[PDB]
Amino acid sequence: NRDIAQVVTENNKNYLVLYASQTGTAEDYAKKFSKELVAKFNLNVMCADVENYDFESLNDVPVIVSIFISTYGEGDFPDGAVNFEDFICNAEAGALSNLRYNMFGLGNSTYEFFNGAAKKAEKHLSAAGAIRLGKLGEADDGAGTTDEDYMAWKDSILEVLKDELHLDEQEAKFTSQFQYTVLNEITDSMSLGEPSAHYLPSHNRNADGIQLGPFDLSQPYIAPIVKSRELFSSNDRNCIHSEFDLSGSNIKYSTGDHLAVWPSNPLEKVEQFLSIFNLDPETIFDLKPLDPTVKVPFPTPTTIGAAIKHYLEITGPVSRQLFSSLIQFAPNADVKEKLTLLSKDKDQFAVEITSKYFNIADALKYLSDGAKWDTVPMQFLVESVPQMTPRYYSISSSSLSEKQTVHVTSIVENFPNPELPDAPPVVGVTTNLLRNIQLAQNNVNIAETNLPVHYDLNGPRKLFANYKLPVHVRRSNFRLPSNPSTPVIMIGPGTGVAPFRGFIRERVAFLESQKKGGNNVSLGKHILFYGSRNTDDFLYQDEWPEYAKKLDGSFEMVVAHSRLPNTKKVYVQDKLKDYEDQVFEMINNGAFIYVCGDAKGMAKGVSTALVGILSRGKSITTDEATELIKMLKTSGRYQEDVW
Ligand SMILES: Cc1cc2nc3c(=O)[nH]c(=O)nc-3n(C[C@H](O)[C@H](O)[C@H](O)COP(=O)(O)OP(=O)(O)OC[C@H]3O[C@@H](n4cnc5c(N)ncnc54)[C@H](O)[C@@H]3O)c2cc1C
Ligand SMILES: Cc1cc2nc3c(=O)[nH]c(=O)nc-3n(C[C@H](O)[C@H](O)[C@H](O)COP(=O)(O)O)c2cc1C
Repeated sequence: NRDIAQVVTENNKNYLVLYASQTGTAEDYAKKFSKELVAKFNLNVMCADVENYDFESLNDVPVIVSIFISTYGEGDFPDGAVNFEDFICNAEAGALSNLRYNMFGLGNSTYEFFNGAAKKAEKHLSAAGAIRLGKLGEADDGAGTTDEDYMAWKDSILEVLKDELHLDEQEAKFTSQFQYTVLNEITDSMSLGEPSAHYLPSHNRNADGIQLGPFDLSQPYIAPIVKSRELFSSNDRNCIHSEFDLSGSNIKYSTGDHLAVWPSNPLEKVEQFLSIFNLDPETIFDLKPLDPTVKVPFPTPTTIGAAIKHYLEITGPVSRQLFSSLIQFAPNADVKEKLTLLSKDKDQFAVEITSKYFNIADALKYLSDGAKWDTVPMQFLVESVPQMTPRYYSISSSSLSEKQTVHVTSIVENFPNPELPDAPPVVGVTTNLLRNIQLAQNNVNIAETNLPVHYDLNGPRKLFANYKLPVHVRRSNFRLPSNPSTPVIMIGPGTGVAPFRGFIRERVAFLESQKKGGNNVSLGKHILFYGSRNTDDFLYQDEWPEYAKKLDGSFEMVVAHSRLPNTKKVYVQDKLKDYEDQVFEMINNGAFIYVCGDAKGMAKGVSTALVGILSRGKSITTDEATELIKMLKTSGRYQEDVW
């Protein structure tokens, strides 16, 4: 049932691929690899989520295993794949003696513990007596080489497995794990885009009561945005403040948690995709698993349009592996040839597709000069194109003062193609989707706005009506000290200020209560290092002076602006060296350090910064201080909510 060694044997699998992914990236490649392992060897491969099974019987596995794991927290395994982490990190000496495995670890060198998950996992496996086969792969999203790094590790391991297994090669060739059987009569027992398959007509009374049941990746709660405003005084850039209403359900979130927003690709894009392949969005269809191991991607049956709009991540960078897997369905002989050369030349792919920021469709239109690919099966796509993942946003509202509502401040990703000037702006999906709503919620003449794409605000069967979207809440560790007296140091550049908006709202709804009688019992010094380009992207500028008051002399916000006219750039990490002594004191007083935001280089920087502050302050070596910081990160006094 949920037993590994048992599942593999009963199904006669001769190769087990395991993935421990959080945002589908590892699941994505784990699949590219597993599929290509049947593409050249036709091995019956079981590509499973290291989260659905139980690994007690791991050692009893009779095949060789591929592990695709990503890194989180501080060398942490993706959540809901902790069992695996425990087991592995626990199995004693020679406890996996029979295991033959090879591994690929996705990570981002801009965080400490680069590829820590997989580094650790292979440290234990070793000690557990298992035998690693090829070299240990490290994808580095930091430098944006993930894909090209996978390609490399891939080639290698493919060679190695060829030997170990004495496998004969063959020409590549796609094999569906399902049974694609077109249909005719759209039933209500099927899906038109409903996220989870519980939101099916044949399944809750539209006008019902307080929705229950655990809501999450498997079952998201359709919630309504009850408020939305723009946050930037800018002309180009824009950032949306959204207020979802979760009262209709029993979702109790904490301050510091995250919100997972399930999108639906742009309309201009879903179209560009259906076109190049010459697909009929209406084509109803269904997917039958060819065995208890293959799990159905999404709710089925369904129409092709719904799957391209609600199920398939069509937008985004193109994997060079997807080109190599297309030769089979080339449109014409001249294509099949270029598709090949490209699928083989690291550089040429960059040059002709990657550096130009094409999307699957954009890319293939390019190669064929508009020549349609009526040869690509849908089954192919449903297994060859990544599933759409919800995007996580730091919760900007306080649970204490906004228990029922969830705030989400999300900067819109939407920049000009740096290569093809005449080309459409590189847009993110969930961000603009929120904007289209925000714009439409307020009654703005979108036609006059600079919006880049347009979304089906109605949804499945007007399931998204009243500006709703699928959502759930991820419980995090990002928490404000227990003792309302402990000191607090917050560092959140731009977007990353969100967790501190909560922190303050929260620390205010509190001091408020204590004032309403209970006798306000002190309140530690809270410092917030914010930072943005200028005064047009200054998040919630208007709000801080208000909080500053209710907080007494306990609050203090230091600001830093980078893009400020005639002024030397300045980051929040700079203001730290500026305010070092005060910082150093707050720390010596037990303060808590919170670093949130997008750490392109903000994690290491801010870290290096606090190490500078400490080394200097304690008058010790730079390595010593560094250690000191690591000890805090380990204790929990230095928390990071960076992406
Ligand atoms: C724990 C966590 C917390 C977060 N908290 C916040 C928060 O509080 N606020 C916030 O604003 N964000 C936050 N994020 C980031 C957020 O989840 C998304 O990354 C962001 O909203 C981008 O969403 P999207 O839907 O536009 O992305 P996507 O559509 O996945 O796009 C990502 C980027 O790729 C570009 N792109 C699209 N297609 C291509 C292509 N073919 N080739 C190359 N580039 C392409 C886009 O234009 C965009 O810049 C957080 C992330 C995590 C993991
Ligand atoms: C919140 C967050 C924390 C991360 N922490 C680390 C880290 O400590 N070390 C590392 O090498 N990569 C880290 N990464 C990067 C991921 O390993 C990398 O982007 C990978 O592609 C994620 O794959 P997944 O989406 O399949 O999990 C982090 C990413 C996020 C979003």
